[PDB]
Amino acid sequence: DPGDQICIGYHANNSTEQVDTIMEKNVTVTHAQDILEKKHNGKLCDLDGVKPLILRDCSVAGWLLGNPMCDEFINVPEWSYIVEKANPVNDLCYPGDFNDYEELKHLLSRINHFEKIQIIPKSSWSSHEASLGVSSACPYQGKSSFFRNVVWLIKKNSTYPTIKRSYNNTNQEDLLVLWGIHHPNDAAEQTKLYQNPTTYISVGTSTLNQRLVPRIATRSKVNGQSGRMEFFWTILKPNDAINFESNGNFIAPEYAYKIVKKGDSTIMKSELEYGNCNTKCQTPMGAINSSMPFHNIHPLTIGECPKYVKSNRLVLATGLRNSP
Amino acid sequence: DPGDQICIGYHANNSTEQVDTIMEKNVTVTHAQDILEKKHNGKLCDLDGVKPLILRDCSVAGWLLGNPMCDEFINVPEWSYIVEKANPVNDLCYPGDFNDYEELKHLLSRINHFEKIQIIPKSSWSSHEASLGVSSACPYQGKSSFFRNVVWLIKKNSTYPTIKRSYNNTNQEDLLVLWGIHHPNDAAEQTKLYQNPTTYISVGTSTLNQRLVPRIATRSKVNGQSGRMEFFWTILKPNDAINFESNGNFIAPEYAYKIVKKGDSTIMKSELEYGNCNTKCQTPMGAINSSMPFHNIHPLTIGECPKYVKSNRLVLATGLRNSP
Amino acid sequence: DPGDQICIGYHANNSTEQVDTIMEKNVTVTHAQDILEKKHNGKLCDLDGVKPLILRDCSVAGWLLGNPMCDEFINVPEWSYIVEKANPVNDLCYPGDFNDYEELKHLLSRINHFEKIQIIPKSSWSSHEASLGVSSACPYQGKSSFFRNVVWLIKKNSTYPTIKRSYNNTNQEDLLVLWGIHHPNDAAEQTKLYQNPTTYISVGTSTLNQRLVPRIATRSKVNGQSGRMEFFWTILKPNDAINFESNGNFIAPEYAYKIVKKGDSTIMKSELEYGNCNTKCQTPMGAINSSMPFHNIHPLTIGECPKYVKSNRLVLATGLRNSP
Amino acid sequence: XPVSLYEDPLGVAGGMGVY
Amino acid sequence: XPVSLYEDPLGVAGGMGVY
Amino acid sequence: XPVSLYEDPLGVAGGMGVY
Amino acid sequence: GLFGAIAGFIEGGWQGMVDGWYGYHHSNEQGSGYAADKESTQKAIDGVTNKVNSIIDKMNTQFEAVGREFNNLERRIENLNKKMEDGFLDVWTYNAELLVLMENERTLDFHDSNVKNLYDKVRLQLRDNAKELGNGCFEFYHKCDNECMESVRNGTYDYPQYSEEARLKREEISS
Amino acid sequence: GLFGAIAGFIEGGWQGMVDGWYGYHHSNEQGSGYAADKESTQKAIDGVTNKVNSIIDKMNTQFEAVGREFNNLERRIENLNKKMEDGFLDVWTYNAELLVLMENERTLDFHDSNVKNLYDKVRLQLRDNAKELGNGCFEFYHKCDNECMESVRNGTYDYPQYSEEARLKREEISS
Amino acid sequence: GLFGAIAGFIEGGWQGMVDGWYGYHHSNEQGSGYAADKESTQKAIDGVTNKVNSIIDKMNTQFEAVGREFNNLERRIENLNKKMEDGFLDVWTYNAELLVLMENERTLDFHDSNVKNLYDKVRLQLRDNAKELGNGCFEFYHKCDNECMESVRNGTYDYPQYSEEARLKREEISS
Ligand SMILES: *[C@@H]1O[C@H](CO)[C@@H](O)[C@H](O)[C@H]1NC(C)=O
Ligand SMILES: *[C@@H]1O[C@H](CO)[C@@H](O)[C@H](O)[C@H]1NC(C)=O
Ligand SMILES: *[C@@H]1O[C@H](CO)[C@@H](O)[C@H](O)[C@H]1NC(C)=O
Ligand SMILES: *[C@@H]1O[C@H](CO)[C@@H](O)[C@H](O)[C@H]1NC(C)=O
Ligand SMILES: *[C@@H]1O[C@H](CO)[C@@H](O)[C@H](O)[C@H]1NC(C)=O
Ligand SMILES: *[C@@H]1O[C@H](CO)[C@@H](O)[C@H](O)[C@H]1NC(C)=O
Ligand SMILES: *[C@@H]1O[C@H](CO)[C@@H](O)[C@H](O)[C@H]1NC(C)=O
Ligand SMILES: *[C@@H]1O[C@H](CO)[C@@H](O)[C@H](O)[C@H]1NC(C)=O
Ligand SMILES: *[C@@H]1O[C@H](CO)[C@@H](O)[C@H](O)[C@H]1NC(C)=O
Repeated sequence: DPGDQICIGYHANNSTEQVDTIMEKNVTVTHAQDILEKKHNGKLCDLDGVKPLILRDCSVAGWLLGNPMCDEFINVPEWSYIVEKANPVNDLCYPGDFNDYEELKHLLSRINHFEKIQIIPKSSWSSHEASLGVSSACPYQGKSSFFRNVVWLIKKNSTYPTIKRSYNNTNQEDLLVLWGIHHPNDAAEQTKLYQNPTTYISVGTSTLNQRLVPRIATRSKVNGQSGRMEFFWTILKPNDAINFESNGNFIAPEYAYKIVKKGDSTIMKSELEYGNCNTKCQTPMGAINSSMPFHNIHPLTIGECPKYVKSNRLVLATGLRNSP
Repeated sequence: DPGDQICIGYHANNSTEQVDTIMEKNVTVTHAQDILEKKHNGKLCDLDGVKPLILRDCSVAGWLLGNPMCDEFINVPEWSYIVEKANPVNDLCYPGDFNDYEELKHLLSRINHFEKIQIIPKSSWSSHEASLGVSSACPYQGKSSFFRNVVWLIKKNSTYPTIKRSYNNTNQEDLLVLWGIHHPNDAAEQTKLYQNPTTYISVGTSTLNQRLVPRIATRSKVNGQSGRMEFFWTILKPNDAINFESNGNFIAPEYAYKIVKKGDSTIMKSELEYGNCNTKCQTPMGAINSSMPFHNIHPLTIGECPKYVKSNRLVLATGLRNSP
Repeated sequence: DPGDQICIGYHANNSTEQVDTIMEKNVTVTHAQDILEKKHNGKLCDLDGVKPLILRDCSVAGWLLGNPMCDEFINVPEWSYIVEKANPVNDLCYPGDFNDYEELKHLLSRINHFEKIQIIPKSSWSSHEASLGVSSACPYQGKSSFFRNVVWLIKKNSTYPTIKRSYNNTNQEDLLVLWGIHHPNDAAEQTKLYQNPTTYISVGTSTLNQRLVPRIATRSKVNGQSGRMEFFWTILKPNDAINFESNGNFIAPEYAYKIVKKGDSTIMKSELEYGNCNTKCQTPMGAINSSMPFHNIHPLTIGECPKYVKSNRLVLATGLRNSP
Repeated sequence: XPVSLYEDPLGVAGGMGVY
Repeated sequence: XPVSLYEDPLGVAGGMGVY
Repeated sequence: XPVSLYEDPLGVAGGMGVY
Repeated sequence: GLFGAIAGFIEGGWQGMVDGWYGYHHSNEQGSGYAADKESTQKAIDGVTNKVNSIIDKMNTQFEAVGREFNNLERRIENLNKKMEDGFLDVWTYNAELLVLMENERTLDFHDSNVKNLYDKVRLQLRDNAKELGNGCFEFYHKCDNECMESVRNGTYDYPQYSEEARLKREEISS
Repeated sequence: GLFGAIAGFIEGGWQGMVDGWYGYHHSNEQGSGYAADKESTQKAIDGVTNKVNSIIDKMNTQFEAVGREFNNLERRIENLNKKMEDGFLDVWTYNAELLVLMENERTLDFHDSNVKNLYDKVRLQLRDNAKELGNGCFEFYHKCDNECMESVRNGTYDYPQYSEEARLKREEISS
Repeated sequence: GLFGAIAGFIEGGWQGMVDGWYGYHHSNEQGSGYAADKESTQKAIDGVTNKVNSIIDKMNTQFEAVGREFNNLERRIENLNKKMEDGFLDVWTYNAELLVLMENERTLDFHDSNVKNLYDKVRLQLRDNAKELGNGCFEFYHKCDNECMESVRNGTYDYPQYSEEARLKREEISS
């Protein structure tokens, strides 16, 4: 009659977790490991305690040039990343162009802190009117204004003497210098603002050899103006010196930027705003708080992040094929 | 004596199909699936009923500027893709340069239909000779000619008054405007054609601020000419306006292009010509008519195509190792 | 009592080779195959008998322009690859810029042999002083000098007549022509060197239509000089001709380069020097002498090389799991 | 012919059990 | 609870043999 | 030595059966 | 074969079993003939179909080349563009070819193991009521009508039914 | 199952064996109960843990996207940049998804073969001292106290100890 | 081991079998010694050689880096170029390392299954003419000269030749 028995078998449980294989989908297993992070907090937070630089409605150009509507960013502290909207409304209040703009923003994505210094004081213009260069395209508190960091110089007593100003970068750090040129509408306005009919702006450093010349043309009125302002920049190295010579149309430097902290940063394109939180990984859609090796939130992240993948599901089978 | 038997076995057949594995090549199987399309019809066909734009011996520049040898393309209908030969013979009949040409062709690869409109009528030049600008480098029916869509303006009665012409894009669509400048051989020809010795061409829109100046130089004769014609273009947005000012060397716009249909298109480099067929997938070597997931015809395709791979053979084993 | 026996078993040996698997690391096997080359000879050697071009302390610009400190490379023989240091000390002795420099070095990485020819002899300047253009920034044997392959032309008897010189490439090969322009410090030096106040340099070929104009500016002194020399180049095709017109600031061509051998080459960035050896595969850190399919030395190689990978170890298991 | 022993949408057993 | 039958740092057997 | 029991071009059995 | 069944202890295939990948050939004295096992063959067709669809689906996010044009002074970025496109093409060709190789190997082993599992199933069914001939066949220690043939083909074979007639002939053969 | 054990000749799993992936259920007349085999389950947990760490480690050199900006007349290189980044993202998504599919399949087969090896181990231990019921169970031809139960669970079962009592009952059943 | 032979029911390897990956060790009273199975070992060397050549061949279309140079105002495209090249290098390093891991695992399992198939082959040859000791050995129920040793090594063993002397000793052991 039936002898003793011993049977060999395997684990089953209440598990409903499903994994996929090449030959079979939706296979229930006793044990799985989800390895895909699908959740974020929907907020722009500090990165490891350092607060980002949220530019709100101002672009990078409006920030560094000093668009009057960007006074919130007159002297920003050290940041962890920069946030800029897709189409900021406060860009070039006076219409024009920003030469080599994208290369400058690339430079930006490796700087963590600027230190603004006055290299050419607006006071020191004795032979020119340094306080008339204002416009209604750049308004501030109901009265015409202009970019705070550059000086729109005007003739003084129907005279525009030949400016020859030099600045020698005596600091220890690289110095981001910005300047500009005016393109008026006609020779009338040209003489009205600068007296001299054919003008120029020579800029020189150890590697820069530039001579701008104003281009006059009738153009469409943007923000009221048909004239244009075209801005240029360079990185003046320590012990090097920049030289400006001009007889008109000069948008002189006043403040420049000392690059005092470098490191890994980014210009993140996001419509969100500061969310008063902290994270170790930030995306333009929200911060991530996860131990998982993967995520599917956004490809552009900063911090100690999971690796991004486009999948909606990524689950490893650890246990057995689970019996019903 | 021998009891009844039952044997367990497996399928064999007449199959000669071979698959490869890591450890063994050319393994015969009872059942395989070829997944690689290796055949095409050798013809350039319509894409889902829409006929392409075959430029034959004319380049993109000769088409849009109106090289007299390109009259077949004076008013092309909506297309599915564009076809251009590797080295078209009808390009710039009058030798010169096409500024930002490759960016313009990139723009092209997303447009399906132009609509040519006359924005500056060749009639309306009362103070200049608008019908003398012809050349033997651009011949048409045995008599000197020029690009049909731009006007080579000449002095009238030893006078070239300062043109100031503006066009305001009143349409709903973007407008591709083209214009140009003449570089003559010497100051002699300069005065002979335009009277004024130092000339210019200012162009202005809401974002464009251009001032061209003719460059005189002795050059090699290409297609008979040592002078050059340099062409420029822009996309004038709706409600925006373009302004031209010139005292010579102006190759004025006559016809511009209304971008009336956008979508996915391509400039395909092919030496074939129209083959009066239809397809759902086109390559520069022939159309593909296949259900297979892969093909090895050409990397550059358009339509609902298989995925391209460089392999000469791709066969999946579905059945068993087949017995001899 | 115990009948005869036969046992089925498998090989074991003295092997200590270890391989890794997904589920287990450091598994000892009886037989393995290392497939990763980790060793090099630390020398820059000939590539298949052809010696490279070691530029030592001279850059590509100093070589082709003829920086006096680069006389070792006045007429280099056919090479297999070029070697240039990260920051050569003999570059532009007279400070300035090299237009389209990186595109020219890209052209270089497909040329194996130049043949220098005199296209405009320094003798043939009868109306200009062709032997005064020297500088202390370009010294040679304790006396001021200049780039050997271009002529810095000076006024003769307070005169600078309008040069109009043409060279027609009569050879069978493409011809690399180089020339340049001077930017002085002030109008004083401008008249002192060239007499004429407003100068120009027109350059023309079948496709080139250039007109340079000197830019005057006060700049920082580099190697003693605040003036700059800006160099330009082009590839003159056979039967085509180049035309120069100038009234000052012209750095005229003397020697040009006949492209007589093309093929696969490279500009390798290396601090090593010639090691009097031969190899079939070269890296900027040393030559490789290997039959293995992989290596981890450097990504940038030339020759018949293994495939580069970033791993520190790559071992295939061929035999069994080895018993202790 | 017009019937098969198996559900074989892709034909991985091409012809086996079709009559 | 605070002890397990197995060394399971990643929890590939989640809960099996922990008491 | 100069002979082997096996066809082993790559030496995946390094030395096994060579005399 | 990884599992030693196909071209292993079963040396060849059956051209006569035409409506199945795996199956049986019986030979009692009612007669002899082939019969396909359709549950296992349909399970295998399911697996192979899902494998084909898996490969093809995983390959629909593969790189698509784009025509781009550059002028005489943009040779660096034209070369960059060409090497970008050729690199992605080489990557996806490697992916396709290697996936095909690996999954071909695994498919052949899958069929091998299916045969082996069928054989083991009926061997475990019959136990000592049959001698294991070593070539994929079982010699019955009793007599099996065409219906206990289907009973071993459908997994409902009663060992205690013929237990002691099989033990009859087992004791007989042992002397 | 590639090895025919899980959901094969062993048809289902044991909800009652709660502290092990594989193991035994004994039933002698001292009683019956479940006991997990912890050597095999811990070996399997080692393998699965190393597999998870292997996948995650191989994925830490994967491509990281970078924001880059271009102006209205740089549409060619902006398109090039976008397709470069999207191509690398598609490549690494393919890598992750496909590695997960393949290693899931191999993990399930790994558990299957672990069960099969356990069964074969105790079958080879017991030999003809037990009848093989064909469902994962062995019916002892002798009597097995709760301690020869642990003797077959720890691999130290003495066949010649009960050799001839098993041969007793084998000769008995044969008549 | 996936197949339970190597380091499974066969616990260790033979340092004494020096001219073969798999093989036999016989012990009749003419003597005892090792003999390699060269058909199986050569089949395995074929498989492993083709695998090595397969890996190396699939890797010859791998990405090759190219030196490219950029100036101070081309930092965007220089960064793009660097990330393109490093991305392709990371991709191909992943491919190589992962293919090596996977194929190493499959090679070890391949050797395991070769051993298992050899063992099963001679077990199916001998059937009840030998007792299965459970460690890779068979104890002959008759006497096997050094030539039926080669008869079991070359697959030509006649079961009905010693059928009833084996049945002699089987009936003897059963009492
Ligand atoms: C797997 O399950 C999901 C829902 O959980 C379903 O959407 C999907 O279609 C299923 N896959 C298959 C192959 O049935
Ligand atoms: C063009 O005309 C429209 C009238 O439809 C006007 O609104 C717009 O301001 C004009 N643009 C310019 C630049 O004059
Ligand atoms: C999220 O971060 C907070 C702060 O460090 C932490 O308390 C919390 O545990 C994290 N989330 C999870 C799920 O651990
Ligand atoms: C496989 O067969 C083809 C011809 O059908 C032959 O060219 C190739 O060399 C064969 N491969 C091997 C490894 O023999
Ligand atoms: C250059 O000289 C050749 C004579 O060999 C002539 O055919 C060609 O037209 C000349 N080119 C120019 C631009 O004068
Ligand atoms: C090719 O396309 C035509 C038109 O739709 C169709 O009739 C034909 O069946 C297609 N080719 C194949 C092989 O199906
Ligand atoms: C494998 O061995 C190396 C030293 O040979 C050691 O550094 C490494 O940590 C070992 N790996 C593991 C998983 O123990
Ligand atoms: C700038 O000033 C420093 C003094 O600290 C001097 O060494 C340097 O040469 C100056 N540079 C120029 C261009 O004058
Ligand atoms: C290295 O190259 C030399 C010269 O051809 C050759 O003699 C030597 O054998 C090579 N190294 C090895 C390890 O074979």
